[PDB]
Amino acid sequence: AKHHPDLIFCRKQAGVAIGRLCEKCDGKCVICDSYVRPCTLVRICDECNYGSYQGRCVICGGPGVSDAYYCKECTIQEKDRDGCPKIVNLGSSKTDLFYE
Amino acid sequence: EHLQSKYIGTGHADTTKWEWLVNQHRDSYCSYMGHFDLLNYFAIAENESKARVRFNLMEKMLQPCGPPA
Amino acid sequence: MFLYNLTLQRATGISFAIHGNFSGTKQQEIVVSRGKILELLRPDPNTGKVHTLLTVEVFGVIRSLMAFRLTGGTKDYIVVGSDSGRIVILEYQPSKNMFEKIHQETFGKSGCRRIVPGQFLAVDPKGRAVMISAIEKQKLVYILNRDAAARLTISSPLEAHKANTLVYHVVGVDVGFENPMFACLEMDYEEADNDPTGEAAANTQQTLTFYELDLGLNHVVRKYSEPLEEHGNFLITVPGGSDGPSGVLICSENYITYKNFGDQPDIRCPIPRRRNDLDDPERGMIFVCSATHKTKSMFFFLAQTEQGDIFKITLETDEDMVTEIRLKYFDTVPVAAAMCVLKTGFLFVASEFGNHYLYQIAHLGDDDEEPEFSSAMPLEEGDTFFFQPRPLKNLVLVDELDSLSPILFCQIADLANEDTPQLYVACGRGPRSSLRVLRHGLEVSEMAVSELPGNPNAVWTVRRHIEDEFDAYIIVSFVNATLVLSIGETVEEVTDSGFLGTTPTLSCSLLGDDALVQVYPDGIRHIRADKRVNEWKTPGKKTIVKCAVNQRQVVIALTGGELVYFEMDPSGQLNEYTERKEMSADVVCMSLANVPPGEQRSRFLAVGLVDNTVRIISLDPSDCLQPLSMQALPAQPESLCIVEMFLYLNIGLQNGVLLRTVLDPVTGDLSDTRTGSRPVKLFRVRMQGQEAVLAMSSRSWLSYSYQSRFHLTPLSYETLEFASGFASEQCPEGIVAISTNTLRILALEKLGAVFNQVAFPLQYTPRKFVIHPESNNLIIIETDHNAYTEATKAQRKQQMAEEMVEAAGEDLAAEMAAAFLNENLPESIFGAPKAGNGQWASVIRVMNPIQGNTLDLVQLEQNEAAFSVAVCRFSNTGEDWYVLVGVAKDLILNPRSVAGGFVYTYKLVNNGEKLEFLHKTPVEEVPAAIAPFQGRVLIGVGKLLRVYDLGKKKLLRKCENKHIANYISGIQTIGHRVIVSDVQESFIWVRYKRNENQLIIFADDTYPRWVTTASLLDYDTVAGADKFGNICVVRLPPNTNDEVDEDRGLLNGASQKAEVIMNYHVGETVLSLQKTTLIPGGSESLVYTTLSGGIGILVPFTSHEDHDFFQHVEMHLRSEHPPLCGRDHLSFRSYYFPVKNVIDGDLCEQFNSMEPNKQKNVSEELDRTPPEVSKKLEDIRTRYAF
Amino acid sequence: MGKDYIYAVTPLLEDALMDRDLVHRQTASAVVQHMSLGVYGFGCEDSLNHLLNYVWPNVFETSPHVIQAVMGALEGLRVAIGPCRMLQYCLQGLFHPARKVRDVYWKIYNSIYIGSQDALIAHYPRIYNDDKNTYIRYELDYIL
RNA sequence: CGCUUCUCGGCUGUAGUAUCUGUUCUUAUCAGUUUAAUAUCUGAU
Ligand SMILES: [Zn+2]
Ligand SMILES: [Zn+2]
Ligand SMILES: [Zn+2]
Repeated sequence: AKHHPDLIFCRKQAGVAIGRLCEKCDGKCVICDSYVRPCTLVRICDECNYGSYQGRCVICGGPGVSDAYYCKECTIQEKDRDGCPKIVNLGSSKTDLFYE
Repeated sequence: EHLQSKYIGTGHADTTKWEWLVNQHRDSYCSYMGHFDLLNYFAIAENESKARVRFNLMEKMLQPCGPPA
Repeated sequence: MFLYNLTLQRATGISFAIHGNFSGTKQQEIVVSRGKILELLRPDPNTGKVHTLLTVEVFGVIRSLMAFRLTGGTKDYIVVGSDSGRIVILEYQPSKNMFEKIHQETFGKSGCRRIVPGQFLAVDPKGRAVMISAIEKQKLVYILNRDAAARLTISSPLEAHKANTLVYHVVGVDVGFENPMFACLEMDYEEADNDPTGEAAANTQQTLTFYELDLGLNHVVRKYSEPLEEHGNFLITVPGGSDGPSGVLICSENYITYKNFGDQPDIRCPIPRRRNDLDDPERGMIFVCSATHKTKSMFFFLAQTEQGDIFKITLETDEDMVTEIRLKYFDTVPVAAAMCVLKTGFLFVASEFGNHYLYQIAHLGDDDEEPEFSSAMPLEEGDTFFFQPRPLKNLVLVDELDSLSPILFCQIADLANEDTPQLYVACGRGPRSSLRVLRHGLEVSEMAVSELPGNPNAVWTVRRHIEDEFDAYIIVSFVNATLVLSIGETVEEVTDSGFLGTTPTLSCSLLGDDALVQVYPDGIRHIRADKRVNEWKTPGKKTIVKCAVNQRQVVIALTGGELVYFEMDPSGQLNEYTERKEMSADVVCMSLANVPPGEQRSRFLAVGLVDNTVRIISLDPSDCLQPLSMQALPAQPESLCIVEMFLYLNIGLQNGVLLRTVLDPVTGDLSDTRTGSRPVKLFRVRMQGQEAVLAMSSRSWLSYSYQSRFHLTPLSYETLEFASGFASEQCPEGIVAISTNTLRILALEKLGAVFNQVAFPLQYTPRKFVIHPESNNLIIIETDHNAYTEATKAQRKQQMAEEMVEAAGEDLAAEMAAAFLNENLPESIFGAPKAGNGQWASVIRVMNPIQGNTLDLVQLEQNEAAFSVAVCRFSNTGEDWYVLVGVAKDLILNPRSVAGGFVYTYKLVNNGEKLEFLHKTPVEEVPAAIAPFQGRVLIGVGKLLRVYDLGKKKLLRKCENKHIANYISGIQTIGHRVIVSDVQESFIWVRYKRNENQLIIFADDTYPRWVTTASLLDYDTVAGADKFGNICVVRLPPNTNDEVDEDRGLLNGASQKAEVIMNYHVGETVLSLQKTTLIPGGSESLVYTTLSGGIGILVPFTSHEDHDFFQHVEMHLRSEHPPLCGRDHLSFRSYYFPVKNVIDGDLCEQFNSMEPNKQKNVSEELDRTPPEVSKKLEDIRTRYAF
Repeated sequence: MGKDYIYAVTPLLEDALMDRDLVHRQTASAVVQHMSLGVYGFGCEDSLNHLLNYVWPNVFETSPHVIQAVMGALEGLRVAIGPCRMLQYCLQGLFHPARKVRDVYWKIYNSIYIGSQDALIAHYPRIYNDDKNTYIRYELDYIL
């Protein structure tokens, strides 16, 4: 996300598995986290979509509900043509809140 | 760091003149042979055929500016 | 301002060509890529022509194109790699006639980048995978399969990334149902960029690498990696499995090598050079095409060297090893980008410069006479393989497909005194260069022309039976007499045809299956084949003014306008209907629809009258002679014609205006175009196996359908009077048309194109030409790097003859030197010799632009190359013309080291027909831009702009400037101003003063451009085009005072920075811009002629309602109708600079090419109806251009 | 629809980007980003070139929020006014003596380069040859 | 259940920055580290 600056994306080669977003994350652009003008579907790589990891939220890791999307300002800047936008690590937020 | 390993041609705070210009020349050569019509224009300016111009460009992308310094 | 881009002539030069069963039938098709345009061509087997079936603008640059067949499949899908970061797999749907995009997979950012793939494209020959590859660092492998709906599916992209690696070519190695392998010519360059000695980059040989996709392990591994003893440029697949020795041929400079891994010893065979062709000081020879062929017994390759010498390459082999590779000189064809040899024995060559060709292979194999060559013949001393070239022996030319690429210079001018203007175009590279004249008309080929006495007012043409394939009678009606001619292929007047038209006639036809009718204003004569004259007299003393004839209906109108019907019975006689009507005025015209095949009478009848009204009347027997709907007209009707292909009524008036209505039991819309100052006469003509309508005015036009799209195009021919259809063995399908005192059997052979190309061939690549405005003649400078002038051709020929006598002629044959001397090879056919490097042939040719003959030819020296020409007339001397020619000397183009130029001054003495030398001034750099200015000339030396004036010894400078940057390439003046085009930066405005002689820079532009050519539009604005593809318009700010007399600049430049008011991407290097008016009755429009053959226009918008409507149309079409390659259309037009104030009309004119649900969606989003949107969408084109 | 309201709010952001408190500058830089991507391809490349003149001095800020807001604004103006204009701004700071300006100008050039690498080919400056190496792209320089 | 009188009331956690207030070196050279350049740091009189 852009709010949490320590989160890193997968950025490997994007396959054919369409990325999904959870119920808490619905409407968000993957890169921006803005809610308006979705234009392009999210294709996550094959390691980020394997077995138990299928149908899972791109940002969270929770159970996916809807399809994921890039906004139009990610489409026209071509931020959808870098890699798999699956946020890999869970770092320094929603972990100490679990510990609180 | 990770950009210049992954996306070639980027450059950093210590990029000399030769490295910047050799990335300039390699991107210029791939855009010459990529566009059809720049290759048309460079084939009219000689009498070389298009495959002669593409071989001449492709053999120059190895060391286009000269030996390093 | 707001512009609008239309393409009149689409691009014609071909970069890629592939072949295969794209329709899914037994016959094969070509699919070509014209850079921005993807077309499908069908090579018609019986008649040998090529017919375009579909032409789509993909709005990208198709960097590679390849067709592949799914395993156990009939259809071949097309695989497109482009400047978008997407592979896209297409399928030709022949039913809907479109390229349905099957698949589209994204892998990286867009544009012709160095890292992302798309440039190279290999496919497995079985059809199980596809590898799309970059020039550096990264490749991708898709795995294609077919799932249970017989539907194509792709896997995720595999990766085969290898850092610091150049890829010269990639190709699919055949392995029959084995793990698929791809071969590529890589090169690792990191040790070549680490060592400053410069020799480590001199021993860094290519590597043939084999990538093997493991379908079991789902990844790509480098299997084999073997170095190469010379740099190969591209590879050829060898078929394998059960067919042949599976491997990859490797072409290279002076060598062809079979290489295949595992056990084969590497087989080299040196390329056969010509016998003693005079172009090789030190120059090698590479292959440029592949053209594999698999004739179901053996397989061979039609390779082609860089001169054009097709070799037939064949492998002689044991069990699976190759024993030897052997080849022989197949033929010689102009140099091609791609060849597609077709099963059914055709060979299609796509010459990259000039016309493309389709040959029929006459003697394949060619295993009879010629000294064939082989790898295993133990020959030393270099090549020692010396074939002698010869004219065509194995191929015969069947079709020449026309093209204009490369358009190097163009003028819009009316030198031929025609009403419409003309396009005078330079074309070609090398000895195939040609000046082409283009008009808007259709090509009118005179099969036969006869003179007729008197003054004939009508003609008709009839057969004897309906089953007659050709005609048997021609009928000519003069003012007071008629004649009947007969065609026994030797046309003669006859007397016993049965007509006997002593009175003039109004019509004839073949009414019966074998029975005829004459209609004359004194009676109606049914003439059965057995010559039985059914005469019918006039009722009373009215005479028959008009008539409408059919197969099974006749309707005449007599004076006062009384309508009489006649039906053809199943008995075959004519029966008058028992109701007669006289209409509200006289009848000026009447017409009936042609009878359908199943139907037995024609339903509707249109009658035009003196009230300027046309009435439609049904003639079904329930309501015969009863009106349906009327239409008012502005002027007197003259002629009506009703056709289908969906019925249309075409109305030509007494002024030169044509209209069309749609037809049904009610009439519908209206379309119109001014054909014209003459009463328009309309005639049904059979054209291209369909119906077409010939309109007659001061110029004759033809309206004909072409894939549900009517083209109302004129005919490049004189004004005529009357016209009708024609068929014979002399002409299978033509027109019989009469003008003043004469008769013409003509044929319109080409019904596809827009322009009539007529070419006059030139010696070298013509740079630019000027127009001597008194007694119009073109003055062309032609200049080619790497080319001998023919004085040194003759000198080198005599020198090689002297050597062929002197080299041990004792034992003898000096016949060899003589026959070498006096047997020229046609350089337009066999390719010009290339004169090493830094040599420069050049001529100056004054040419009549009517007949196309060299009215004068002036050679130059060996390296003195012409670059800029101007005709002018000075003020210090009198009226006499002058020609200036900028010349250079020892120019060598890379690394750029000119040795100082000259400016030749000639006189253009006489009417302009010859060219006397006057003087020769030397200048210290190449004068690339000469321009007349206020009775003097302005010469751009290159960084130095000098005024010049005539002296009797040499040209004398009057001023100079030195602050203009890198290199001048264009000088254009509006009067008192100079627009100096830099070769890198931009337009630099310069003021010239009268009191002083200064040249003061007073404005420049902020962008860098690389301007090629430019054009003035207003006193302020300059439209320019650049090397990369764009078109900009630079308008000066409203103040920008010129009064600057003479240190800081503004940003290292001038002070009044000009501003840009459009930027637009075209996709080709636009090399000629001109403000003109292509159609009289139209308005001005910036015509651009690109380098890939295309011709377009940029037209302004009148009002904001038009501009806003077309903006919303194309803003909807970017959404509903995306381009084929996936390249975003806004981000294609905004390739280099972002787009500004230009609406792409090639996307707008794809509104007529969608399915009607999409058109209804967009049109209701526009709150109009789709015929009104298509009317509004073609109104701009017909108003501004063709 | 930002083609209609950009001339109304350009005198607002020109006042916000001159203000001392850097939250004004980070939020006005975000407005410049979204407005630049909203009027792409409509011919409003003059107002954005005006606002770039005020956005560009905030390059040397080191608060992370304002540096990512200004750098998002720069890579959102790259598509609006062109890679040529952003390369003219990024030039002559690429080889500045201080590392503190050299690395910021090199990372804005990296954003331009990976944003549009093909379009930069026409826009590169002409760099003359030194003794041992040749640097003039001669192929673009010659003319038919 | 109904009738009357009096009186009262209402109408947190997380990532990050910009500021004050607190306190600090008239060391002369030299050399090295370092910086855009000072500064800073390290030693011998
Ligand atoms: Zn986004
Ligand atoms: Zn991933
Ligand atoms: Zn979520």
